[PDB]
Amino acid sequence: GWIKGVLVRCMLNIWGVMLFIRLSWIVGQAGIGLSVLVIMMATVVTTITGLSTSAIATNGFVRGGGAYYLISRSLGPEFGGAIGLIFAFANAVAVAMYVVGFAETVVELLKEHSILMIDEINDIRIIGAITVVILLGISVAGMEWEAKAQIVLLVILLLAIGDFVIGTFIPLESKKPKGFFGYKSEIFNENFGPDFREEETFFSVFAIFFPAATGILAGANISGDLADPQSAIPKGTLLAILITTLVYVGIAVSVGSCVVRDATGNVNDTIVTELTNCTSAACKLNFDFSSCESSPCSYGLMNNFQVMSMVSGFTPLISAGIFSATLSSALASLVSAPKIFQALCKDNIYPAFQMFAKGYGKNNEPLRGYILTFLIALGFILIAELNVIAPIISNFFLASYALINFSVFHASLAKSPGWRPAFKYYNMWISLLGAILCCIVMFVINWWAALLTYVIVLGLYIYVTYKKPDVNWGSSTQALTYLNALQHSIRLSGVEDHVKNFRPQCLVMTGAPNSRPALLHLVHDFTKNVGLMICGHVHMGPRRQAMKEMSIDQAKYQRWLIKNKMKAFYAPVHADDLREGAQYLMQAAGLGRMKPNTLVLGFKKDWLQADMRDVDMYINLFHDAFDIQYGVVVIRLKEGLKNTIDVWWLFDDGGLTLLIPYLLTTKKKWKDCKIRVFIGGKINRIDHDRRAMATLLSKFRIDFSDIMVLGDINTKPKKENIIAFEEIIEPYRLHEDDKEQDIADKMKEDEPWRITDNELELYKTKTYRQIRLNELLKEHSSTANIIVMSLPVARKGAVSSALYMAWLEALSKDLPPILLVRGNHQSVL
Amino acid sequence: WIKGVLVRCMLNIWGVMLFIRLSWIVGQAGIGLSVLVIMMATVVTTITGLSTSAIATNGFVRGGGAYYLISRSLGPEFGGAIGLIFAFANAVAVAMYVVGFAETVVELLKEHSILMIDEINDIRIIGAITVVILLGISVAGMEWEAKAQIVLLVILLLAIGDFVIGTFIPLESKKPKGFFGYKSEIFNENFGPDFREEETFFSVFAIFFPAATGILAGANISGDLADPQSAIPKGTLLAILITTLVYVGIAVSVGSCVVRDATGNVNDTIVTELTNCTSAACKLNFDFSSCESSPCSYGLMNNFQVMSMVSGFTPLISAGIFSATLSSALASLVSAPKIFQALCKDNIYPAFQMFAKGYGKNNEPLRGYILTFLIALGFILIAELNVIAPIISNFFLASYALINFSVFHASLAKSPGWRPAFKYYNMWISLLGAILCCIVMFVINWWAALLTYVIVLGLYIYVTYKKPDVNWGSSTQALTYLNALQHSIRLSGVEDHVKNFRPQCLVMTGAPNSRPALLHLVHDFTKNVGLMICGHVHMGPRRQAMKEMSIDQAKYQRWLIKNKMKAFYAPVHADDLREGAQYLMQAAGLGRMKPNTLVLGFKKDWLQADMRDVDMYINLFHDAFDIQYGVVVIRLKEGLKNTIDVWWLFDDGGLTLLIPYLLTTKKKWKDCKIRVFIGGKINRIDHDRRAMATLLSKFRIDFSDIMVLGDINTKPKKENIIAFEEIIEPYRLHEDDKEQDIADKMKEDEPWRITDNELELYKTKTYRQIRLNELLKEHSSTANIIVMSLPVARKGAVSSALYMAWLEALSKDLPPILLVRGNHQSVLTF
Ligand SMILES: NS(=O)(=O)c1cc(C(=O)O)c(NCc2ccco2)cc1Cl
Ligand SMILES: NS(=O)(=O)c1cc(C(=O)O)c(NCc2ccco2)cc1Cl
Repeated sequence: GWIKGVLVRCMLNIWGVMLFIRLSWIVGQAGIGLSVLVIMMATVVTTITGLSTSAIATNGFVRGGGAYYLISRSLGPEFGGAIGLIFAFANAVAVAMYVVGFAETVVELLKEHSILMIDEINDIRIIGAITVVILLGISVAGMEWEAKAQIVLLVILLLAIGDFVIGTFIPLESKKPKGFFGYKSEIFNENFGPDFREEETFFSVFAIFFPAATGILAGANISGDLADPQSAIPKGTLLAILITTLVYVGIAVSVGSCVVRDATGNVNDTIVTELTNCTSAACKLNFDFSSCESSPCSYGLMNNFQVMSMVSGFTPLISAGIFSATLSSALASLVSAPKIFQALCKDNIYPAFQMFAKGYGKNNEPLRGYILTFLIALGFILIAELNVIAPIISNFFLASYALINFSVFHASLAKSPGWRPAFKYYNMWISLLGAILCCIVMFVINWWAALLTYVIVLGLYIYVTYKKPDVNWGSSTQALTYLNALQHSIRLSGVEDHVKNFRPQCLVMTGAPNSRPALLHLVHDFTKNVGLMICGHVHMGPRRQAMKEMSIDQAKYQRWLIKNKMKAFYAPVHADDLREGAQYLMQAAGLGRMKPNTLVLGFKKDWLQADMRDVDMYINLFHDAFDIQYGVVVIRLKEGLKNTIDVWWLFDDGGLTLLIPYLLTTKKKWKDCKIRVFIGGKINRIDHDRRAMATLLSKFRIDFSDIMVLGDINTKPKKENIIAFEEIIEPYRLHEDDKEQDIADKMKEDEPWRITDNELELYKTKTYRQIRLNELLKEHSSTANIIVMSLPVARKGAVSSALYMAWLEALSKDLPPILLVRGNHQSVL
Repeated sequence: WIKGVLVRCMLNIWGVMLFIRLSWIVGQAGIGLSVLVIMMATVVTTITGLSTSAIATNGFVRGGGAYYLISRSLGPEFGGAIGLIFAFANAVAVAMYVVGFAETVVELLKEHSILMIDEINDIRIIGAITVVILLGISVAGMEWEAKAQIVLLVILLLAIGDFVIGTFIPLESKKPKGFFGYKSEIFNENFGPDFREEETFFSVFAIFFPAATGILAGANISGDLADPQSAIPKGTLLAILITTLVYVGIAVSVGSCVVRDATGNVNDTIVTELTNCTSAACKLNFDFSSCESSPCSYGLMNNFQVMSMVSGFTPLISAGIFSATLSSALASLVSAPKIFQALCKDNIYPAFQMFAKGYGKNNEPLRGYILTFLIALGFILIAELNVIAPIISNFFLASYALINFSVFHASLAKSPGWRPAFKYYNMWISLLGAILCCIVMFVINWWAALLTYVIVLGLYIYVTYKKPDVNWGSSTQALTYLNALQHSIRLSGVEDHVKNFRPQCLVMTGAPNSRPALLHLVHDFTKNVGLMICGHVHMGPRRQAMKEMSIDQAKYQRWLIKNKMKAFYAPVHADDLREGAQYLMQAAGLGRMKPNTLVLGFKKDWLQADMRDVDMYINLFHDAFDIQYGVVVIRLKEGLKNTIDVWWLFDDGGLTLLIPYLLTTKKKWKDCKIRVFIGGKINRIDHDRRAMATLLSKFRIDFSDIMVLGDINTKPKKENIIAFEEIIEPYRLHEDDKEQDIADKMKEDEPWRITDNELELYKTKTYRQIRLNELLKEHSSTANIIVMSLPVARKGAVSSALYMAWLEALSKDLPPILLVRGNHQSVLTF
């Protein structure tokens, strides 16, 4: 069955080098009891990882054939990328262990057949060379043949285990010079002793052993897609762990009972009565032990690593059994690691490794990953000591396992996704303790490599927390990000005080985001990572086809706006005219705390050639903005496209107009600019005004250059400027005094935005003032980047729309990019 | 200014070990190794000081306290962790310095005639007495600290100057001990390391570290200066510099006077003749007897207070020792409990809220005092200062590494509240310092470092989710606020295409406090799959609208936070209900987080209600349909086996099925047992059965049963029909029964009247909408939630009264009933 397929592949993954190659040395180095405790602790850590993989696998939705795919969809890329990289590296380097064990077994065979190879130590590497160069071909070719031969090759392992357990119980005379005795309880008593260690310790042998009981993840998740892969696989993996554990415990007990720790291949040593001091622990026979305290026995349990091969019955078959085991485990590792690495490369988490996504094979099967794994595997083959290779393999596998356990616990604690484990056996604390014990056992063994590994993990944490990925949650798992944003906004709704932070938000009413790009850039400069600005577009069109064009325009403008990286959300509405859409955006747009409070408008430079009722619409838009207590911002900027950023604070307004330049300075674009504040005041009072204004300026900490308090206000500008203003308002001046009263009343009633004569004499001083400030701006702030000035206003209906726009024309007439502002009454800080 | 922080750092750093253990350190590690230890500890301290200066510069000019400075700069997590670790570290540092005082006193008593007990017990008793006297003084001692600090620094500098003068002054009587006049050969001999008693370089570094610690108290103890932003760095770092200089200005100097092995007796004096002199001692006059064989009385290895012996007129250096010990004791003992009280105040850790209260002449945490004094007096149990030091060294290293890594995390993550505003600061350098601190901790007392790592990991795990989800505790909203901002871009920047349909509903109920049952029920299936926007329209004068508008917003936000709903209360002002609903449905939401369906609690008791209200209510349905929203209504009874009856009768895009599926995936409705009713005429049952089965398999409902009814579209019982006719009787326009003129001017009098022609036209529709009521009554008498496809009609074709009466008849007297209709776009989208 499919569960039988997962179980057979997990049997194949777990049963590698240490089924027979090294387990003799472990059982002889510490003892039967200590070895069994090693098996138990390795089973504990492996089963904690199995529970974590069950928890991630049993998520509601199932997709993807890769292990990295499942770990990345189930939990965010923050841990997913690190787990993928670490496990890919570990699985790539496990090939080294498996093939070097293969080569050592071949060497053991060839020592008896061939008298001596030219370079025995390097013979392991020269054999590993042919093994890897043929294993790459086996991995890239005949995948279906390998899948069909899975069962055939694992039958070899089952036959080998049966062979050895058949051999161990029965006594035999064929292996008489060597250490072969059958289940003698004296052997158990004399081998249970922990005090067998030679240059190695308990945790060292645990570290060397650990590769045997690891690899469950590759069996579970490399397949990814099969019959019922979401729920039924984890039960197969837990049963896999149980079966492998029982096999290892039983085989360890049998080996410890059978073989003596030190056996010399000699016919002698058979003493009729050696009850005196019983130099041999098996004092009854003593066939094979003598003078091995001085000259150690060659064929002993701890001395001979492959004693189980020769001492078991029908020894030719067992060698082929290990051969199949190691080649199978190596090929599984060599096919599993590169695909994980390619999945990680396809994810844009690590652009430095982006070049590895090649897919040279027609049916995927990446080749560059194979080449990289080839290189690293051979480089690790360059070590001929398996007892030395094992600590690194255990190091990286333990790193990956601890990272998996901690990531699963993190998902359980911080519930951002739909992280609902369907396996009741999972518990967050159990996985946490598993991760802690994994980290501790990591520290204990080969501490320097452990510290290097923690440094690497912390470096990946740095790299991910800075460069955030955009592949997986961007496609088919945007729900994770949606829940992220929703939970963060709900958290935001928790805050209860608003007085501390004014925190400007800019609802920008540009016609379209692509239109007036300079305006968008400028407004984004002083509102970026300090507040959200919303590009509001009041769409015009028929009702029937409204929503479709809404959607298409929203998509197009959002793509354009993210291309020219902005922090803006395109919010379109439908309304009969601009004012209604503005009302919609002002009163309803925004959620909880992220609600716009300042209304940004581009100056209507084409008001002269446009219908005034739309300009009247514009001024009514200003007045509606003031009613809801918004801060009005107007930008006039020459669309046809380094010293200072001048400020012209005149009226108290609010704290917003002095706040705008500050945020401009910190963006590194206006960093090399100096704020030259201008504030009006009395001629007798500049010094007092200078100190009084410097107090507030220091409070705003905008590091003012100076405060050129001036008294040129309330002055007739000149003959020509008033002439120009008269020319500006001439097409709309209403000559009631010159014309008949009846016709003047008719013109007023049919059309109300005329500038009545009384309006001119009522507001003559205001017009003089506005022209005065215009000419002062021309004289002083001509060579400045971004002028800031308090926005002139008037009571609703007290001033006609035409004259109000005339004032805004006069003030911002010939200046560089200017930024008129009038905030609300409340102070910003 | 300078005197505010430079003096405090001078008097803090130069604690007890400079005056006793530094000479022993030079004994264990050679002059080169001693200087290497000095520079390494100085690098740690300088990196910590630079990080502290960056913290001070960031955020704002002034803060309530160092705890609050760190809290503003980063937030609750790192600030609370640093505060707790540093408070514990100062609590045990009090123990260190008082043990130093105790050992000096007991050594003096050894010099003195009488002895009370053996050495370890004398330390215990005298240290306890001094700790309780320090209790008496320290509880109220802020008035004289400003005057006392300068005098104590003067005394300490007098002691240091006395040592310097005594270094160049030899004397023949004291020459048997390690007392010589700046001889070069002894300096050469002392250059080489001599590590004895199984003491090693990093172990000596471990003991030494607390001597070069205490800079953080420069800003922690008090600000209150003319320029707190500028005064804190320029002092503290400066202090560190001279500290190291004085340390090295002592270190090599020590090696210039004192021999590594000496004995007091003058008898063992070599005769001036050609002798072997393996040791440099008999170079001058003194053979000794190779004191490595037998433990000698003095010689920088057995007389710790050797610096007291060298300086002429040793009472002054002894008094300097007293001054340094007491000064560092007061500094740390005032620093720690204030931090602990601040941690209680910020409410990051609810388990310790009982310790916030304080009282006295000025409110101070006497509880925090008593607990720190108790635990410190517990730590006095170990009377060996060499044993004491490594634990405090580990805590200081943990605190400094945590501070440096906190600065790095603020700088790297582009923290919204972070701004370096410092001339010479590099986040990479802070990382390097913190990392080296981590390895150094792991090197010394590996189990203790493991314990600290476990504690900090547990605190991090506690403060990641358990605290913030309920209440993070920080008073600076910005560090949260701005964060959410970018996440919204993360939601808007992702191209969702069309495969991102989720239930995002706004519940158009004016008063959230009223009708909480509907809010809880809709939040039940909107808890973790979408946003709930309890929109609220307000009608009133524009003059006072805004103020009361915000008042209502705040009050109802408090109410929704008091209960457990994940809902944003976004209210608007409008002329009437329809305009406000239009405002919400057109502009509410930002990015892709926009409402998609319009929950409307049924207008129960509409009988007494005016007809204009009902007209606007039905026009809300029509507007929602026009603007491509899903309409869901609910008739929960306001008084507020197990099965949820889903009557999928009209293909609405799967919403009618999706909603109960969301209900099931929750704790409350785990026992759901959905029963799916379908409508179909007489035909093969298998067609409908398998079609509905595969449709449910698509959306993963996992039906308990699928059942089909053929009794729809049949004539209902006569009593029910006449009951409905009497229901619609007050609004019925019997135009046929009455005269034509009356009906006419009544119709142009009120457009909502229902002509009998409407009843004739939709007689079969009313028959369906009442027969379905009878069927759901007899079949589904008991049911948790009855989710039913919502009837629809042409806009304006039927008078709103008749449409609303249809909706009322379909839910006449029922358990929780939930009518649903959606846009035909959620085709297996979820
Ligand atoms: N600043 S303006 O008067 O020239 C202006 C101008 C426009 C504009 O029409 O471009 C605009 N958008 C409304 C719109 C209609 C159709 C598409 O967008 C808003 C404004 Cl404030
Ligand atoms: N769900 S409902 O039709 O019965 C309804 C019910 C209410 C309601 O709570 O009365 C409501 N609030 C309007 C309001 C008036 C004053 C303040 O808010 C709106 C609606 Cl749509």
